[PDB]
Amino acid sequence: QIPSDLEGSAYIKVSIQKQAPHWQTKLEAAQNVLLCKEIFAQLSREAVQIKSQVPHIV
Amino acid sequence: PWRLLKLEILVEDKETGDGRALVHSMQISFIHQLVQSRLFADEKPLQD
Repeated sequence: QIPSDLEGSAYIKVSIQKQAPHWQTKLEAAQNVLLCKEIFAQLSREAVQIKSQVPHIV
Repeated sequence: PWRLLKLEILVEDKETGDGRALVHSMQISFIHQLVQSRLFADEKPLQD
């Protein structure tokens, strides 16, 4: 029984543009979702709170 | 009078509600009974 909020699949997607074994799969996917949420929480907090050159929008 | 065959709540956010529905079917069935009762009050029903 995986927690809800950890089901499905998630991944970070980074882009540059010129513009304005059954349970093993489930537990690996949920752990990957947890780590992607950890990454994006770190990134969004550093974007909002840390003062940097040419600021970002979250 | 009217029967309330299916009531559904369309308001959804998949983050505050932790990847699940915003309102459990228990509470939806409760509101089903409440609006069915106020339909049985037999006023102008659809405004209520």
